[PDB]
Amino acid sequence: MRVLVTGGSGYIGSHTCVQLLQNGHDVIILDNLCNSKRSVLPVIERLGGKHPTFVEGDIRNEALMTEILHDHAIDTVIHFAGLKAVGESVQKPLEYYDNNVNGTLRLISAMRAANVKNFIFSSAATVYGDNPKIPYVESFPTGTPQSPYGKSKLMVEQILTDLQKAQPDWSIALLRYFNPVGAHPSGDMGEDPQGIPNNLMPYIAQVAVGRRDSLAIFGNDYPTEDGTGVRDYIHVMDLADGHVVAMEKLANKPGVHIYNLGAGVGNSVLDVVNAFSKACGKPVNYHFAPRREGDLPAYWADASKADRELNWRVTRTLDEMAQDTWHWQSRHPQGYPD
Amino acid sequence: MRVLVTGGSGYIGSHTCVQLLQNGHDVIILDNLCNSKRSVLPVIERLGGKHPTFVEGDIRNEALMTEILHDHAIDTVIHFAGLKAVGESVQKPLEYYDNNVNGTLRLISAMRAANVKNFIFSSAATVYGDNPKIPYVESFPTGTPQSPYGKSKLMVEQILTDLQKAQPDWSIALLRYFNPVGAHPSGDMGEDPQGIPNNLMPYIAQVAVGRRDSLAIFGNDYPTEDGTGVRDYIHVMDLADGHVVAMEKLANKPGVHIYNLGAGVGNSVLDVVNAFSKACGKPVNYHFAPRREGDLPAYWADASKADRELNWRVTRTLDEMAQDTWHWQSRHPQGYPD
Ligand SMILES: NC(=O)c1ccc[n+]([C@@H]2O[C@H](COP(=O)([O-])OP(=O)(O)OC[C@H]3O[C@@H](n4cnc5c(N)ncnc54)[C@H](O)[C@@H]3O)[C@@H](O)[C@H]2O)c1
Ligand SMILES: NC(=O)c1ccc[n+]([C@@H]2O[C@H](COP(=O)([O-])OP(=O)(O)OC[C@H]3O[C@@H](n4cnc5c(N)ncnc54)[C@H](O)[C@@H]3O)[C@@H](O)[C@H]2O)c1
Ligand SMILES: O=c1ccn([C@@H]2O[C@H](COP(=O)(O)OP(=O)(O)O[C@H]3O[C@H](CO)[C@@H](O)[C@H](O)[C@H]3O)[C@@H](O)[C@H]2O)c(=O)[nH]1
Ligand SMILES: O=c1ccn([C@@H]2O[C@H](COP(=O)(O)OP(=O)(O)O[C@H]3O[C@H](CO)[C@@H](O)[C@H](O)[C@H]3O)[C@@H](O)[C@H]2O)c(=O)[nH]1
Ligand code: NA
Ligand code: NA
Ligand code: NA
Ligand code: NA
Repeated sequence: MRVLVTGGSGYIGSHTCVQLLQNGHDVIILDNLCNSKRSVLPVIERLGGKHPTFVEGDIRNEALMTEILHDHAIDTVIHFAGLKAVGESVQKPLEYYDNNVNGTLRLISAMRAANVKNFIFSSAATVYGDNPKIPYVESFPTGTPQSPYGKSKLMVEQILTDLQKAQPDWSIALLRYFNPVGAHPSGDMGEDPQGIPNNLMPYIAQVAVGRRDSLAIFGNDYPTEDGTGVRDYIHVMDLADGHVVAMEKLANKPGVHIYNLGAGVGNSVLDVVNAFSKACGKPVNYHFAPRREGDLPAYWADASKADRELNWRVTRTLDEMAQDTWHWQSRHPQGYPD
Repeated sequence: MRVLVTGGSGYIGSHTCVQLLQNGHDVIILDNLCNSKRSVLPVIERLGGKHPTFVEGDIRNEALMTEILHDHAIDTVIHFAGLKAVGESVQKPLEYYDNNVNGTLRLISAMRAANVKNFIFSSAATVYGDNPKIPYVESFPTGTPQSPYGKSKLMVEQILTDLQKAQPDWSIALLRYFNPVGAHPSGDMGEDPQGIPNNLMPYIAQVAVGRRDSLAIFGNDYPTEDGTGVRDYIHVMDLADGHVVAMEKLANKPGVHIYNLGAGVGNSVLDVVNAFSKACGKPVNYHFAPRREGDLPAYWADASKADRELNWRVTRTLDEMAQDTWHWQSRHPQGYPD
């Protein structure tokens, strides 16, 4: 299929692109490189075994989007582009609403103009808000995210749903990601945060690689087995694969298809650390810190739906998530070159 | 004060402008005339007793907005501009989200750029969603609007609140309107809907003026005293005055000031019809029709807060609302000239 991958040079996007190319699709990547580098492109081609077209641009530029869609005879769009640093979002709400809400709106409007009606959205478990019922199931009503980031993802879900209602031929997937971690098995691609990583895994990796002293564990007093926060960590490759399938299976299937994408199991902070210590063959240094504002104590996905309906499920383990990250981290300590 | 009035040529905006000019403020109107006509401008000047500056433009044009704000040394902004036909919103969600959500975002961003931090937003009772507790009080948590229109107003409230948090010097008023009706006492200004009016009053007026046959009463089986829908009708002049006060009193008072703007009392469909029959000296023809999708049975505002805090309250009656509308309707059957 002909697929436009916004944010295709980013973490999850890059990996998805490799997988798409492996399944022989024609990929066109659209990224503004605000959080990624051109240096990944070659890697994606190599690992993908096929050349993906790259366009440097902004999802907010509706005329460009339209031209692209047209020019490339796109069939389906996978939208990963956006801002995602939760903390920052709180400090800088406007940027989030613009990039995420306005960003998506401009894109789907361009789609409409170009007669493109197959869409995949990168959503997040945050939309469930403070749900005491765990694991989280898709049929649960949404809640209220506590950051401009979370709110922006929920808003986009809402707009997309409304769009589909008004334009019923549209096929729209709302993929609610859980906690993506891991890296390509090759260790030649992976997450490349700039500055202080906000997520647990990369932070651990940075401690491990010797860049940072100790991992701060945000809270040791939660109502969990070990008192640390619990989440559903999913391997970026499994995520990648799920997008490929979603894309292939849902194209031209009218509706709003909502699926949780996770392992369907919870792992605590220590579990992850332990997993990483094991992978890197040394104890990861850590310490206990106060709870982090806005963090829930524990949650994980109920991923039955994607299984049943898309025959999709995670195949990588936590170990692999840790190992693959360590490999990348260790093979490319400076990330992607400038 | 120097005040930018978006959507200043529209129904509520026009009346507010007259009042502002009467209190000696410098008014600059920004409207794209998608739902209003230049023909009102002269009327606003006349009735206002002072000349307001008019700029034809779009709130979505952030560079223009910034220039204006700068050029005119604006102190405060009153934002009435937007799309508001509920029904249409359902059919055309994108236009609503763009004009209302993106429209407001572009404006407040321009504000930020121009160092303008006093803002007044036209919100709506719809944000309360399906609240069984009536009347509605500001401290009630918001609900889920059932149209793209309602949703767009709630979203903007949310973004504005987040903005204020991040930019705490901002003074932001969320004025939740109830059911605005009425017209300038002069009968030379009023609501000028194009096509079929969606609101009760104008529709009644059109039946009365002989343009339409009968008023369709949407539902006669509600759990109300007379079985018809109940709402809080407020006179456009009272609304106008409330904006003037809000503006004068809240400027430079940091925070998110939320106020319901209504009469604080409920009136049924028949009550309104009866009021109008009386005003026009003839029976208004009507008939019972099925419930209208999305309509709640009854609600009205709890307007104590604006009273207490702004010393503001409605002074016009339902009779006057009806009379003033009839006068305008009857003196200007073709509305504002082309
Ligand atoms: N990584 C996670 O933990 C997490 C969990 C759930 C949801 N998501 C969502 O998945 C998507 C991808 O996540 P990621 O980890 O790969 O992030 P990433 O930062 O590595 O990828 C985002 C990419 O989008 C690009 N981009 C940003 N704004 C853009 C704009 N306006 N126009 C064009 N390009 C733009 C960035 O340059 C980057 O290449 C995002 O929408 C993110 O919100 C991620
Ligand atoms: N009238 C009501 O019953 C109702 C109740 C509550 C809330 N509101 C809100 O109050 C505000 C004013 O209501 P109204 O009855 O005066 O409506 P109106 O249509 O008469 O006024 C809206 C004005 O905004 C202008 N406009 C629309 N989109 C614009 C854009 N993108 N840029 C520039 N100008 C634009 C229109 O040309 C018009 O002059 C609206 O935001 C409406 O949602 C109204
Ligand atoms: O240095 C760190 C980083 C994280 N944690 C803990 O590790 C867990 C996971 O935290 P993190 O990697 O930051 O994940 P999340 O806060 O769960 O958020 C991610 O996953 C969500 C979906 O579940 C998405 O909404 C977000 O975009 C994404 O960043 C939590 O219990 C954190 O408290 C620490 O203790 N120390
Ligand atoms: O031809 C008509 C029009 C209306 N009604 C009834 O009259 C009442 C008021 O209806 P309408 O004038 O359309 O008002 P609302 O539906 O209450 O909505 C208005 O007031 C809301 C705030 O309370 C705002 O959210 C909206 O922007 C605004 O249009 C309702 O019970 C309607 O069912 C009829 O029976 N027939
Ligand atoms: Na801040
Ligand atoms: Na680097
Ligand atoms: Na429709
Ligand atoms: Na006319």
